[PDB]
Amino acid sequence: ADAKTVQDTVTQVIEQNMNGIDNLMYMSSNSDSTGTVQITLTFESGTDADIAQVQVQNKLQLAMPLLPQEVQQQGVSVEKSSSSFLMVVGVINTDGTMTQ
Amino acid sequence: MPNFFIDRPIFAWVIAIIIMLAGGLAILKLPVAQYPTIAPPAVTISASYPGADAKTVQDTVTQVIEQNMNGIDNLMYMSSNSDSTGTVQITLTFESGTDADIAQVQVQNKLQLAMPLLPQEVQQQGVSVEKSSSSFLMVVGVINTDGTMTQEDISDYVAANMKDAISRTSGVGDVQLFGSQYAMRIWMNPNELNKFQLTPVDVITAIKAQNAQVAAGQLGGTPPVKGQQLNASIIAQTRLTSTEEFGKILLKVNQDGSRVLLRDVAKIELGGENYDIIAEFNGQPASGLGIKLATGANALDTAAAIRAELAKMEPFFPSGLKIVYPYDTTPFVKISIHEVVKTLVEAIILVFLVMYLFLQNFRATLIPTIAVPVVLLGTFAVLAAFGFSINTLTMFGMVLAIGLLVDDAIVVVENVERVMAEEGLPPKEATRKSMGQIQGALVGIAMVLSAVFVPMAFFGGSTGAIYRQFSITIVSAMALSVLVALILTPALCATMLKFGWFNRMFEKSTHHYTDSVGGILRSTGRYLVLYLIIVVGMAYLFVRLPSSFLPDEDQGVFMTMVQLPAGATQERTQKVLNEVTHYYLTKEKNNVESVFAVNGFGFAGRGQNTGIAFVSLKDWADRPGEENKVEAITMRATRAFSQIKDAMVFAFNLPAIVELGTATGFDFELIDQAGLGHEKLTQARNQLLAEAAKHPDMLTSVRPNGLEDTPQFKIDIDQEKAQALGVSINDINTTLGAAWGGSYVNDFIDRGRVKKVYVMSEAKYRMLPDDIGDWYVRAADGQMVPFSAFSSSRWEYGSPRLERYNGLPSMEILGQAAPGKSTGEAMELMEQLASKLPTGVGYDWTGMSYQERLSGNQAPSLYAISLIVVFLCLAALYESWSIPFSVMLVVPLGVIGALLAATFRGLTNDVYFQVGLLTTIGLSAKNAILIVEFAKDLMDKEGKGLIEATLDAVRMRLRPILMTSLAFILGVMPLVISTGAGSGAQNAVGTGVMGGMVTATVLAIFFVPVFFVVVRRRFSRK
Amino acid sequence: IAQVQVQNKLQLAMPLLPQEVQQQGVSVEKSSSSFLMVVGVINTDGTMTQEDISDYVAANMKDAISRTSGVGDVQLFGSQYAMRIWMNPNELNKFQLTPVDVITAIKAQNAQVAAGQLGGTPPVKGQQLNASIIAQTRLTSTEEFGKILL
Amino acid sequence: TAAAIRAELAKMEPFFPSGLKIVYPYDTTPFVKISIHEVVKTLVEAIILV
Amino acid sequence: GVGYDWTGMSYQERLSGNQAPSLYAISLIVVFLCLAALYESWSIPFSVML
Repeated sequence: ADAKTVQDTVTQVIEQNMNGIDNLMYMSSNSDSTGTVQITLTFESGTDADIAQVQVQNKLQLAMPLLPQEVQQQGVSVEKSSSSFLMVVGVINTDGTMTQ
Repeated sequence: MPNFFIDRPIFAWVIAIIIMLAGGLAILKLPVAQYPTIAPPAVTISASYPGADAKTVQDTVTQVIEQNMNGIDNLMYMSSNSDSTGTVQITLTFESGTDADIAQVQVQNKLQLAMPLLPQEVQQQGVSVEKSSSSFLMVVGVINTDGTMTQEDISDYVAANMKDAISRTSGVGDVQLFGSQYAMRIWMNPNELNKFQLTPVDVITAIKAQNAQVAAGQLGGTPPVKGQQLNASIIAQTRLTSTEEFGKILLKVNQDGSRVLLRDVAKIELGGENYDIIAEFNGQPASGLGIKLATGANALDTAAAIRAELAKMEPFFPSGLKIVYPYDTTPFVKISIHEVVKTLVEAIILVFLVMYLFLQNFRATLIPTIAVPVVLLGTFAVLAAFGFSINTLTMFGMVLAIGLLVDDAIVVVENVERVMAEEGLPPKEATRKSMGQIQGALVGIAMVLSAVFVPMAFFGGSTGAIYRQFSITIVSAMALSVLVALILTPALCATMLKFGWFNRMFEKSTHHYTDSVGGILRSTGRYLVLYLIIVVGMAYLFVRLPSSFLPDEDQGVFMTMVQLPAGATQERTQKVLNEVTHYYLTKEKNNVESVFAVNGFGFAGRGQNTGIAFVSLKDWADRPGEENKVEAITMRATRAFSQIKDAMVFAFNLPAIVELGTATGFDFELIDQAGLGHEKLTQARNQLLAEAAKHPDMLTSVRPNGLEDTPQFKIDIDQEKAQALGVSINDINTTLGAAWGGSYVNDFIDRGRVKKVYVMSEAKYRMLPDDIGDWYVRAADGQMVPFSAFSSSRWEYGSPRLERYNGLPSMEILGQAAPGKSTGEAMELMEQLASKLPTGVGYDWTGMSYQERLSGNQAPSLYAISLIVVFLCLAALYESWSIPFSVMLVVPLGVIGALLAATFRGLTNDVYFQVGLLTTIGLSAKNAILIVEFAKDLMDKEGKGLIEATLDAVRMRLRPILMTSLAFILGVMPLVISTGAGSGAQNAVGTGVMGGMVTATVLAIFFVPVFFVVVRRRFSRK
Repeated sequence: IAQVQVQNKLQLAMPLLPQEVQQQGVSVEKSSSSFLMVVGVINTDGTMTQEDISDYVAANMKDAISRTSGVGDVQLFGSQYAMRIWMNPNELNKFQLTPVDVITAIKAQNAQVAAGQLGGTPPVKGQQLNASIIAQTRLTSTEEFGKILL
Repeated sequence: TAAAIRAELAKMEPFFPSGLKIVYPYDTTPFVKISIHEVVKTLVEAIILV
Repeated sequence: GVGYDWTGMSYQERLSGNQAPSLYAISLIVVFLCLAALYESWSIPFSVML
């Protein structure tokens, strides 16, 4: 999917449907130019994340049927999210027995 | 405690300020809704199978999804509909405290594993689970005023430019849409079609290819070639966005170069997604949008906030469309709450005026005007601290207890003006003696009053969540008042304490009464009977009185329910809605504000032959006559209407608890427990139904709440025949279906938005059975074949709305008590009548009926425990295994008079009365305490007379009563008793308290010292 | 929640399962491993079989026990009935048919089509008379499955 | 939970065919009842002795 | 038409600000009220709050 022809095609539909979720502070999304979408919901400090994830997941299941059959084929993942990696365990090869 | 606090004075002020400052801080949190949450959590799964029919929708979908509703926690029961509009709706009801968010997840999750087994056409339509809750904040309307726009046009604008607008505001926890939004309509024409040798399948096949959305790649991106330099996205085919891009779809290319387009085979307009609800407002096309509340947000603010947002978009409403408001639960919630607060600040003015007229001292009448507005302000914080909200229930909740928190300010500042008076000390010194006679006696009424209120918080499901509302507010208001009456009220009496038209009249009148008691009392056994006559009067009074839930109050709106007979159509339903629309705007131009009429939805299922019209009225101030209220307009209307053709049209007022259980009747499910058919069960239902009238002793209206079988047209594809022609089952079916039921091909992008594309035969090629004529499907040899070639159709009966309770198919029937008999005894007869029914048929009870069944009647069972804890509590206040019984004999005094508003007014034994009942039992036990205490005290302390003390107490206790007990009545009598504006519930509290408080005081002044002297004497006598 | 999470990750995999593995219905559960209890069903009359008594149970008593709050899992001790088409390969060869033909057959003659509706919606001019059209219907008898046309 | 299981079962007995009856082979629940009541008796009677 | 807002670190810092006025007042009112009780005198808190 192109890029507008995905934001309005999927990202609208999700956002349209994230009305009335206890302790919503703010959401922010971005459609792509490869076909990717990332809606993010942020909740009141305090507020219970596992419930937050739940209502989110609940409100989504309503957009979901309206999503392109090819998106539904992918996933639409819904999990509690951070933003910054806590670590980056890397891995190299000492004696070129292994390419990148 | 109080003694070592009337010394420490400004400390008591601090406490008082916190309570005020926190109680007031909470007034400023606190959600405000008409009612709090009181129905069990329900989760409705519901879906569409375009152009289905009850059976097909059922055995293809409903059974399937229900076969899958397993391993879900706290499910109370599971009911489901499958009607001939291609619509299935399943409602899982859950236990009282089930978190609605986990319930909905679990369902949804279990549903999402059923999905692969649902027919393809449904998977796409999309099954959807949400949490059902029929409590709407308001239903805005969007009407076009000039005649530019249609339903669908207006629908589209609303769902396009203004929906999310609201959906993103304060509070609004849900937005629904009273219309479609557009859909690329594509209305085939079997004639401009059998010509080019095309079927709808070919039409379907094209739209799919020429309106898809293909992926290509970029250039490089993924592993590129040694040092590329350009990288950018390829944009292959991507969706049509015009009616003309659609029309232009290439359908056929036949030798000679013939350009057969979609335009050439069908109209290609733009229209509604769905076409069987015709919602118009005051005659004009309409397409509103209904908003539900939130989860802790003011019905007031997130309403006053909706009207703001609606103002911002109001410039940009092009042409002549205006927003209209045919439903708001706000003008109600507001005046209902602007009162109460008034009732409260008035009952204030009272305890000041029954404080002059008895005490003269202005500094006196000024202490409870600091005590009550504190306990009030303060119990608010306790409310907000327990999740509780400001609402119709929790409101009268306090009002109904204003008499108890008054009678804690008067009572305290009494003794310091009785004691401080007669051979008395200065203020500080006298307050110390006042709280020693009342000190222990109050921290006993507290326990005694904890019971008789707590045991109310423990009731059933639905009601009993309401009861809790009442229970907690009161036990909070109550305990928090005693807490001022030991901390602040005394410390306020000292440092503040030191009548022209009464003065001497009471001086002798105390004495006239003081004698009346002692008079005839030499017999004593005089009024031990007459008590027994008043105890049994009450018992006869009780059993007699009608039971009920909530005063069916005139709200803003009400509605007429129109239902045409069997095969009646939309249009034919409209004309019946037009008379209604008219009659209201005409024979009622003075009360009716608007008639919002929906042609399509109805009570007990949809169809072109059912309607509903919502009439919202002019503001109550404009509706002055009591014949301009609603239990009046309906009655006139109901009958006024009973003169139409095939058309049942009646009007009714919606109950006060909109999202709750109707009537005081039953909800009976008739269940099918062997392979016994629909047909086989329909009989059984009739059997029982018949057997139900042959008992007019246990009411009428024992009606099935369903739909009766109707005729249907059955097209039977002969297989053998299809084989010999080049004609393939799928090609046959699809054509039929697509033409007549219409199919959802795929999606397209109109003006930046995804919207559906439907493909369905033009209206005029799909009206009559003789219209199949025109539909041809091409054989795989090459030639257009006629349906008569390979079908053969016949009429037959069938359900258009199939039902099921808890898995097995069902038929729900409901009916009312019996003008005479009790809700419970009705059920029993009905069950008994079930017993006689054919083998393989059962019965279950649901909703309110189930809601009673499992919650039983706990009143007696529960108030055993209250009573037993009142004796147990009281026997400690007094140091006695016996004396308490002199107080409990006051329970009945209140009950009569309270009940005796079976006479003076015609009312019911309802919730707003029963708590009113408890408040009365409240002060009656609290007078019985201080009197039995005062008696005992200066008879154990000053060793006074077995009977002499009884007089030098009922004397010393008289005035307080007369003061507060007056203040109460002359403040419970304003618009509370005789009203008109959100009245009902108001009248309801009043009458139980009003009279019954009469008989509570104007009858305990004699009886309690009777009670006290009759006891003692019998315990240690011989 | 533990269950909630498992299923969220599940559903990303679902579109990737075999169609047949979906068709059976994957299942997610949260229950003790050991049996809380076993309910047995007999026929004293000796009148019903192993194959009948199992089916009674499944079609008739299972679904509710399953839905009973706190019943994490239910095991059926036998199987529910099913239309059973015990193909014969000699025959199929005689008349020159693969099990494919037989399936293709059963899919077309054992269906539940939504036809449409006579009363329309978007109706015309002025129409009285409205009722639904009823097309094919799932067979309900070993007998009808038999009369299928190969 | 068993409480409910046998109660649901109750609700579907009056409709069984011919002579089809419930039998209750392996069931762990009862022991647990009998078990705690045994430890209640020898908690009551143990008060009697004291 | 064109408007603005804050997020992440910002929106939290913004809302850390605006709250402080309140935090001191409501903080002091408790301290001042705590004295008018600790010394059962309305007078000496005005003298400490100075």
